[PDB]
Amino acid sequence: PKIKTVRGAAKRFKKTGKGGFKHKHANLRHILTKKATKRKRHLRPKAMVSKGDLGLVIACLPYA
Amino acid sequence: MDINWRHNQSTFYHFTSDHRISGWKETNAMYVALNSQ
Amino acid sequence: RLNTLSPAEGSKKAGKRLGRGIGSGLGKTGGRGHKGQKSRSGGGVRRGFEGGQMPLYRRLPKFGFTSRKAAITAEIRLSDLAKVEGGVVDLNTLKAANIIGIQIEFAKVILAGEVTTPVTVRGLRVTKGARAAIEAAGGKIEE
Amino acid sequence: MELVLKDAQSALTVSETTFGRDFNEALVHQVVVAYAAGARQGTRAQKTRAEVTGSGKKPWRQKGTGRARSGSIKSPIWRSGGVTFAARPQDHSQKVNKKMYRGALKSILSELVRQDRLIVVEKFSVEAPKTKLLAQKLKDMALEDVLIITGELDENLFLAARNLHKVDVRDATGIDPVSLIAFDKVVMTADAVKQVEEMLA
Amino acid sequence: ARVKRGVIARARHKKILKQAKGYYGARSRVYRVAFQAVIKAGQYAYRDRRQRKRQFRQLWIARINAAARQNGISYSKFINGLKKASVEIDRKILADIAVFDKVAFTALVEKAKAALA
RNA sequence: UAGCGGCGAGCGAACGGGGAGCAGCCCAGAGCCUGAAUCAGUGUGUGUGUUAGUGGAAGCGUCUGGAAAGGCGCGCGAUACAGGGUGACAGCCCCGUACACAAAAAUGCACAUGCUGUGAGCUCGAUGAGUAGGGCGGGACACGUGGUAUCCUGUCUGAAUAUGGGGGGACCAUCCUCCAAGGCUAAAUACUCCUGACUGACCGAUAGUGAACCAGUACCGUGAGGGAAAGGCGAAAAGAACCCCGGCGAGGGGAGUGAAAAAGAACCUGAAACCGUGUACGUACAAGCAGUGGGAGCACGCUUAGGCGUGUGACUGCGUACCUUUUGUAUAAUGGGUCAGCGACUUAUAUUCUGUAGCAAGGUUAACCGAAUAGGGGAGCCGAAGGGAAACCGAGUCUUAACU
Repeated sequence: PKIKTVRGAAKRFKKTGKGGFKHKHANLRHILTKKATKRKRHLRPKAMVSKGDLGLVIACLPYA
Repeated sequence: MDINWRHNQSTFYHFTSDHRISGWKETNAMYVALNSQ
Repeated sequence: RLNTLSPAEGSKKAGKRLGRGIGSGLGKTGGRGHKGQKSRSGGGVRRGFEGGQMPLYRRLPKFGFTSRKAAITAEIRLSDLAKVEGGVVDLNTLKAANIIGIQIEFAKVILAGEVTTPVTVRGLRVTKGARAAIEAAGGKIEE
Repeated sequence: MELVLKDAQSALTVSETTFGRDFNEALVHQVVVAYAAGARQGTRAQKTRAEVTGSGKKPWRQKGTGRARSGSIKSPIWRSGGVTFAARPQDHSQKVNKKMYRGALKSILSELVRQDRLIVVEKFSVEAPKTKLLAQKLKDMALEDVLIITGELDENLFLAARNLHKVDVRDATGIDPVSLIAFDKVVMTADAVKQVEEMLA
Repeated sequence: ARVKRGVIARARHKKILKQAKGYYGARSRVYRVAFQAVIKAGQYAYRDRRQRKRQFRQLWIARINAAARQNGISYSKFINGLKKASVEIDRKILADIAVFDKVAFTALVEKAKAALA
């Protein structure tokens, strides 16, 4: 066989220039009027997947 | 003799009897289990 | 001399053989510890499985869409276009030089190093820095 | 570089990159092991527990016989039982890169020149298709174990070497690493030398 | 390439059973018991290459203590005496002189009492 | 990959590219015109193949040996040194192999040809209706009804018919492309009950078929069904005339054959467990993982007594098996009566890292063609450029009205 991508991980991480993975932050979909604008403004840019989790991500995304 | 010995070792391989150990051996294991409860 | 040929030094590494003896290092448990799901034949959990905690690829939101149009755009360096056989660059003349691909409809002439010959670029988008680099080394860009 | 002809006493001008480079023993070993691996017809199969001719009936009850628990008479622990990791017919071919194959031929040709195992004759043909004539001809040239290689495959030479054990006649196209290394002397026709340089660039 | 394993297994078993000649019963006949006997003999042999140094030393001390008390001084006072007399004869040799040469041992006791006083 | 997906687990295309192979036609329909290509069915002739076959090279002496093909010495064949047998290992002893030939008869294939059937070609016309589409239910499409195109239809309906209709992924318009509701069609392709030849870093009798042997047998089961074990004397039976013990036995001892009968049919080799006979030593006042360290004596061999070696081992210090599981086992926790044979980290394909080898801003081909492990084949893949959700920009880019 040929390795299948964990497909719902491809919709959530995207590869960068030096091999790290970017992802959208959690907590910014609903319940929102209770949150400060400082939280929400700091959750909008995309973020790098941390060191702990790259193992999991590279396992799920073997072609990206 | 060898054929009769293989089949007559094969006698109690698919048994059901619960009061007899291994299908055939008489015991008191009903009273032992029953008294343990 | 077929019994004097010999491989390099370091090329043929041995190969772990598990389950043979005490001296070998990997006997009884073969290097897989005591009981558990991981010491079992077939045993192991699936990918992105954190016990039952919601996995990383599933507690983070999904973003974006796929373009359809970025799969037919390309990106031409300046190291090529001395490779086009002609000194004239269109989408064909690049396809013919095995440099973009047949499905490609759009192309772009990024500064990525060292054009020398005078090249006439036709119908391709050219970046700013590479417009200066094509026009500086003779060259011509029309569209 | 020049190759001294045996009979004409000329010198054939060759490439130093083809007939005068170093012996890369690791490269040659990879191409030799790969050639020999390509020859393996890998035809075999043992029967797994699934293919052994039996039944899936469980031989005794799971509990109560004092026997160890067993489930199939085709277990690999049982006599008559089915190999655990039974083999299948497999392909043993290795990829050799083209530049590694050509590199290996350049190394072995350079060592056949360097060890005086390479003889260059101008012409090498036999009169009639007789093994007696080729036996006498190789006897006159002090050659017993030999790989004749000719740029144009003569029919009579091919029929004359077909019974001789140590002797093998090839065209310049179909040479392999294991025969240049296998045979004691290689006798190339000058035309074969030119074709070899065209092959190996 | 099926490898039968009869000949080499026979050689290993035989190696172990030759190392167990003289053992009682199965310990010299059956492989599965002679293997344990041979190993346990190995562990004891290790352990006892250390104990023979301890056992010989306590034997020698008992003989020097006997012969020295025969010459009117204890072992403790005799070794203190000879160390103060700066005699470095070890006690294998003092035990051996104390058996074979009674007069030399008497003279050693005189050095010990001479320095000890 | 795009997508589908309790957007989970998973499922997973097409476009387009490279190859293998390549072939188009007929009816719905009349007239002109006929046998015009076409195939099908048969006869005959030729060629080739199958079903029996034929010829097929070239050696002797001497030594060991039961026997020579082996050793040594000297010759010959080879388009033939593939293989098998022959009293040990044979190119030249035998069967064969290379090579060259062979069919009265029956046949397969391919041309040619006779007859029958069949219809070419031209002009004009027609150009598939309960159908396409729709509503409801379901299914197939990678696509789970979703914004879902498309196909199939169980049910209810229902057109236009070349100034027409289908598709182009909801849908409309413009544009492009194609002609459903009739049918036939070789090759590339898949498979091996069965036959022949050849091959194996496949097995060698607990393996390989369940089955090397009168094996799907014996045997088990009412039945469907399940399903064994079991090969090897010798080169040749020359397989033991005859005599003795013995029950006109069994078994044996001689004799004889044989190179060898502890090669005798219970037959090559002949292990281990297990059981004996004989010899040396120890052992009947001594407590326990049975050894180990020390160690007297005795018996055999030596040995220019050198005071060693082998066997035994009184007595003595120390010493509670192995496995497994465990915080922890002499544990009175698990497992094992013993021996012998078998018995468990493999294989394939992807991806990542390390070693190593080639080439290097390049590396490499896949299918396939194939003088065929060569060489072609660069379709493609990976890398040399990133940023952004994306358009887009590009050594920058995104954010933001703009960024210290």
